[PDB]
Amino acid sequence: SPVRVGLSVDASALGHTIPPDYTGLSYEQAQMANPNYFSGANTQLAGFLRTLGRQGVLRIGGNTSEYTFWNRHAKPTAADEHLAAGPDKGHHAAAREVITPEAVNNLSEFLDKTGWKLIYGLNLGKGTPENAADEAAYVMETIGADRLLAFQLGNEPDLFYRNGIRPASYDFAAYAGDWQRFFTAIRKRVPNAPFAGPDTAYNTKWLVPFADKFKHDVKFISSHYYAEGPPTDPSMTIERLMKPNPRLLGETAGLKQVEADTGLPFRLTETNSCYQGGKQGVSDTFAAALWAGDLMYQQAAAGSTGINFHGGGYGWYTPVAGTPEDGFIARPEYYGMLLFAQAGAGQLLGAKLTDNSAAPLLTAYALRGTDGRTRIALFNKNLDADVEVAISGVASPSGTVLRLEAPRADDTTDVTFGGAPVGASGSWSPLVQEYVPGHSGQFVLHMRKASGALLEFAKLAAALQH
Repeated sequence: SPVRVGLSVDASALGHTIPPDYTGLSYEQAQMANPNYFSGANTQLAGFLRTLGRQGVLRIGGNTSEYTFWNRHAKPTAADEHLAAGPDKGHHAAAREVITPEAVNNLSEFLDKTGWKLIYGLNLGKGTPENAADEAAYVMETIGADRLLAFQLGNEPDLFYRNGIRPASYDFAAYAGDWQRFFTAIRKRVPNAPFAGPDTAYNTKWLVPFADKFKHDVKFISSHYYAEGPPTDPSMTIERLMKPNPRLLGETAGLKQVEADTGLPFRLTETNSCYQGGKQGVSDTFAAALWAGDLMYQQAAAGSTGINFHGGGYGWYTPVAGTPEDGFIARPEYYGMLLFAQAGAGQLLGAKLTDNSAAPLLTAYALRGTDGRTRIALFNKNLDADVEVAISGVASPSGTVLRLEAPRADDTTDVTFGGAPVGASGSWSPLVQEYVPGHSGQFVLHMRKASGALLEFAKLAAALQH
């Protein structure tokens, strides 16, 4: 028998607005060594991004951003034509890579084909301020002010003290000194250069001090989140992934604090399920779709203005896997992002769950879409409990449900949304879409254990609309 829970939607309780560019992906800067990857000719990957959102943000950074060196005078053949750069595993220094001018030109084409904007890492870890200024100049010229959202000066500088990038004495004050030096050099050469930071791994104590010190220098504040790690740890499981943890609560409190105290927006610029490259049997499973879709909404409800899921290559947690030579595919996590994409932009509404102590990992989010239709995204992250959700406060003659499903929570394949897999180049259309009748604003939705659902409700009295 299902656990019977109540979901009370309150259209009068307006929450945060979900902007059109909320969604996003993050990749290693090392990928810029291969001009064929972010390229106008990479129609497959561009298609996968367009399906994730008409608007969205591509963030380039990560550990390899300290090991990539822009060279305006590179031979064009300094490029690695085959490289599909997977997430850096953070055990040792990454291989040094050159970024060539054509890689930046090709990145511009890719942004034009996808319609996405760019967050671009600069090498504060090991590069010179002069070269950062030159790199920034080329990127601004080539990408353009319209599509360049922000430069970030270093990746996860809160870990420099332990990963060899800086001495063990490095702290916020030292980083602030580094940041000012690079900022000044860049702005001299590029007076309209936009910035975000601190792009920290975890240390929320850096957020408000960064925002306070550099308030007039930045567009938004950024930090990272990984739910689990290290991947070799047997405590890091699918069941754990379905639950909140102190790191998440700290990041959530951190983003709320920086927004309240400074008025600057926050973006989660690098996130995924398990750090140091992800975990086989967790990150590459259907559970990751539930995790990712839920995280997108939870962060938005808290005030986050966007997200960037890290990935690349065939990494265990990558949303899209593949190469320009062999083709690209949607991994299970992609389907959670797809649910969000299909729901679309709009404004969150109050949605409170009750009678849910026996199904505590069920989450639900209500949205008034830009088109005026109510949507509800539900994630039944309870691995062992089916639920029956009594939904109130939605006035609509009827709703349709698209299901996010796999036959087992640990499946690495067999994932469908709306009864269909995603195909080549991000192709997707729903093939199974069940009708839910309502009365007096009330609906009853069953969900099997370890599943998700997107409900879309019809307008009132609109059967004859054009």
